[PDB]
Amino acid sequence: TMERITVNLGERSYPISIGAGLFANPALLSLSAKQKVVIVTNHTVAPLYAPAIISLLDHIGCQHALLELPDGEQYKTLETFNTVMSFLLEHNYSRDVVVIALGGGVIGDLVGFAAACYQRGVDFIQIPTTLLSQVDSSVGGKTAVNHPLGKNMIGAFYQPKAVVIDTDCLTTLPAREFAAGMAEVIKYGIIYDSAFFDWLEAQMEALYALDEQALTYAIARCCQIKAEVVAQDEKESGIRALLNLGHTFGHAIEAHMGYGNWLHGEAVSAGTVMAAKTAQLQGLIDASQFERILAILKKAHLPVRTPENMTFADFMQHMMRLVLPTSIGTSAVVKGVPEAVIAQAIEYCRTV
Amino acid sequence: TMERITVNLGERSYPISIGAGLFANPALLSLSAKQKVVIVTNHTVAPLYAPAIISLLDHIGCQHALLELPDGEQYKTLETFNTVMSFLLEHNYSRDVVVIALGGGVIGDLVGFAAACYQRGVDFIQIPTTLLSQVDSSVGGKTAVNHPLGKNMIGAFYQPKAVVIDTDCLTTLPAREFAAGMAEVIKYGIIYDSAFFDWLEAQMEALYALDEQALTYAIARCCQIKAEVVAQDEKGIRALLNLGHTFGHAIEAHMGYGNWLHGEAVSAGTVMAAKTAQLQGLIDASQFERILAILKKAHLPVRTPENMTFADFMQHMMRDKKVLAGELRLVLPTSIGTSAVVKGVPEAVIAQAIEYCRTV
Ligand SMILES: NC(=O)c1ccc[n+]([C@@H]2O[C@H](COP(=O)([O-])OP(=O)(O)OC[C@H]3O[C@@H](n4cnc5c(N)ncnc54)[C@H](O)[C@@H]3O)[C@@H](O)[C@H]2O)c1
Ligand SMILES: NC(=O)c1ccc[n+]([C@@H]2O[C@H](COP(=O)([O-])OP(=O)(O)OC[C@H]3O[C@@H](n4cnc5c(N)ncnc54)[C@H](O)[C@@H]3O)[C@@H](O)[C@H]2O)c1
Ligand SMILES: [Cl-]
Ligand SMILES: [Cl-]
Ligand SMILES: [Cl-]
Ligand SMILES: [Cl-]
Ligand SMILES: [Cl-]
Ligand SMILES: [Cl-]
Ligand SMILES: [Cl-]
Ligand code: NA
Repeated sequence: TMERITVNLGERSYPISIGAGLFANPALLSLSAKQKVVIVTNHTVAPLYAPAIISLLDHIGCQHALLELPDGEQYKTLETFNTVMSFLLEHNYSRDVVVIALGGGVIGDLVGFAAACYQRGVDFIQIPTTLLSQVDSSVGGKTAVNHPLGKNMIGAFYQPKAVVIDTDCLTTLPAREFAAGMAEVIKYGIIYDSAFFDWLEAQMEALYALDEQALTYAIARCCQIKAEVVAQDEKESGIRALLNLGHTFGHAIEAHMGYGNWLHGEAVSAGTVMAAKTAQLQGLIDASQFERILAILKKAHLPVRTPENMTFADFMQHMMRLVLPTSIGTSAVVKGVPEAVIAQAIEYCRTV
Repeated sequence: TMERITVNLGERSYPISIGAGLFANPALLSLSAKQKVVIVTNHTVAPLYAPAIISLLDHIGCQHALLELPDGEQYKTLETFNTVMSFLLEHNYSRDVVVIALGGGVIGDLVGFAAACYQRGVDFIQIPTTLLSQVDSSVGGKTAVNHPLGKNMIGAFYQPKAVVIDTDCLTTLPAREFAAGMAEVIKYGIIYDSAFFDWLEAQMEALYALDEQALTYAIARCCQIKAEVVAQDEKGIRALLNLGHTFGHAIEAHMGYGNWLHGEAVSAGTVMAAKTAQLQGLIDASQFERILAILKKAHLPVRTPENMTFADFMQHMMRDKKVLAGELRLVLPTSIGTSAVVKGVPEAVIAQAIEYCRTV
């Protein structure tokens, strides 16, 4: 009772296992008893889910070790990366070591990049534990760390050997974090799959109730969508941009409200609404299409209104090309949208 | 006169251009006006070749910037890597920036790793200015930086868009560094190609006189050989490139930071490996002598350091590497042009080889 997606990358092809109680199936890890595994997680996730993974490794017969990094985006740095390197080196780990990234997107990116650079690359397995990481970190191979002068500017494209997603870990995930992740779930429906959007409209209640079947289906379809978006980009470099719906306006909110105030997903929600209205003002979608987009984000308990104290100037400050929906299920990168239209989109969204 | 070698790696195929006066040909860079370009070099090489390169960028119309890292292996660290990230970020460079690595192997590896990680990968052009970097770094995709607990343990496989080798730059390379480079050129002859070894014996003096034709052929041949070894390793054979490194690292570790150049330790290491091979019957006496003779002709050290005992070698080759008696593993020549990885070489044979090399 679980779905499995296979990301096509030839030699790098891997499986994404998504289901309930998966942390009990040792065969999803694909490891031999001779392999030495190192679980890298943070101080919060460790006591919660490390034990399940640790028991999974003992059944197989693997020799293991645990490394707990400090919890927080402020620690997604080169220094913490170095902590992973130092650890791997002081315990004499070879290029055959298998690294398991157990945690949210912060751990996924940092440990993934750590895995990419150690002796020029060692196998790693993702075990995302936030809704956002499960639907975004699982595909694309992006890994990174921050620099004082810039976020996610140091990194690499590195694929995992496997990705294990047990929908049960979401139960301990804080309400806001879960909602923040729905922003991304909803995004896929808007930009690429009309049928999936309609399904989301009907199953929101069930998703927020943490219905097993609904979660599994939702996460699985997001991973497929992103996998196809990325597969196309290798043929014609351009469609992967579509994944940035709402990020332009969103980034401006986060940047202005101070990082950590608004979660990224909440900022993406309001940005998506602003993008949709911009689309409507440009004639790319109609009134009722906008209303369906607005209504679903509201149903997902996400912010949809322009922040009370952000002026149009504040947005331009961080904004100065946009991803706009062209219907519910289709989108496009639109170039040359007049400031006036953007301004009116921003102002209009104070009424939603 | 110019040789061009295409390194075949599918979508990531790149050209290696080798010749005299290549720094006067802007076409070799494949750049465009207004394209952002950054030259990363060190304080020593900058005043010798940055102006030439900057001249090409100005001709083309590129907006450029220069980063001068400190000269030294001690600086090939993750923090210096961070300094390149900082430099790139303070200039607000996008993924369209082109990074030029101008210098020896230290710059090649570090800037290469920088190019690999900045915004997850930007284009970099490699302009190796030492003989060793020209014949060992131009092919292989290896980039890395050191960690206090391990040399070259943090890095990535990242291919350059192009490699430009202007043989004129060897004119300013210190005699010692040039010779260290030759230890690697000779390496290729010993382990993979008999004809090239013979050719090296015949033209060694021309090479030291910095003959343009000789330099171009020698460096082009080394790049071709490595390109084959590497492509053949994807299908093991690449490990044969470590001829002498075991004995070599023992010398480097014992003698201390930057006392002996890597190529120097490799040369004496190669002679010890060759002798060990002779005693095991893997090569004959005359073959050992041609190896000894060509390394001396290249003005390289070929003897066991006088102040270093057998026990000294063993503490590094065995004790520190957790290699117990009967477990030594060494790449040994099996003739002039072939080699193999040999294990279980008795310590008594290595012991006498080390002793015999005190007076070769
Ligand atoms: N690589 C990619 O393609 C990609 C995509 C999207 C986001 N990201 C990155 O991901 C990061 C954000 O990820 P995030 O949103 O998961 O934040 P996060 O990783 O900080 O996780 C949020 C918080 O929840 C805790 N947590 C995680 N799982 C939990 C659980 N099951 N129960 C209770 N608490 C739990 C963590 O300790 C953390 O405090 C950003 O740095 C972003 O750049 C990367
Ligand atoms: N990536 C690979 O496959 C590979 C292969 C072999 C070595 N390496 C690395 O290369 C590094 C050693 O490289 P190296 O031997 O070139 O040392 P290096 O890069 O330190 O150069 C030696 C010295 O020559 C100076 N120099 C360079 N070009 C000069 C010139 N034209 N004129 C005057 N001075 C010049 C440098 O400033 C330096 O002082 C090591 O860290 C090693 O790990 C990498
Ligand atoms: Cl432990
Ligand atoms: Cl934080
Ligand atoms: Cl508000
Ligand atoms: Cl400058
Ligand atoms: Cl000199
Ligand atoms: Cl060694
Ligand atoms: Cl003999
Ligand atoms: Na032989």
